[PDB]
Amino acid sequence: PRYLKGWLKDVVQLSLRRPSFRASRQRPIISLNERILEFNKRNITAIIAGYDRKSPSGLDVERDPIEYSKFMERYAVGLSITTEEKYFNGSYETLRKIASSVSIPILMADFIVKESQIDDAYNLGADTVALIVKILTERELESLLEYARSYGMEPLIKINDENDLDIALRIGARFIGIVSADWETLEINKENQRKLISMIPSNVVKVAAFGISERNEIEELRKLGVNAFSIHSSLMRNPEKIKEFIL
Repeated sequence: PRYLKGWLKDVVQLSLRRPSFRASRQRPIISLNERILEFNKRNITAIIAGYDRKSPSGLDVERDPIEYSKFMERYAVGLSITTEEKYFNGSYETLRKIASSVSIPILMADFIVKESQIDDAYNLGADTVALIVKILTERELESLLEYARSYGMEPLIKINDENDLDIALRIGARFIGIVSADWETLEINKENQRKLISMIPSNVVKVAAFGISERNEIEELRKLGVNAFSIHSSLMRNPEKIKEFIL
């Protein structure tokens, strides 16, 4: 990975050490990005509903992940399941249980820095993963992008500034997440958002991520060309808001 400091470095060191999970996938790949395109064509608001047991910024929601997913399965274009253990209280076994329980696309939300974690996602039933430009060298990015593609996954490339975007297009990303967060503190930061989204090629499926809590935010972003919306925290705290977000 790249030179890093603080909590982000720590989670990356953790992820480098993550042992591989023994499992055989009993479910086909259900393309998240293609299902986003079908929602777009059918005029249905595409929400990617996230499950986080905890977050490093102090989210702590006990909430059964199976019932949460089956509920979200009715309204969501896809699920985003965080499997990172230390800061998010996630697990591989939670993802496996949910993957057996739902027939919509699942993105494994973790800090991917090695091929083994892509084997894991695949073997556990995930349909895709995200790759973070801030933590990966462009050579690691290129390598992991091809590795995921060889499994039939189109990964979401997560960017949060103009340099990240330049790298994502260089590697030929077709599935981009615009993260409106400061990586150091995980405070919402929507300064770059509207200008980053305006730079993205129209043939790339764009996902807005982080700090989305209102339908107005979603509506404004749909007019700016955003294809889908990743929402974690607001939905963990109030699962019924999914019925508002798709209005």
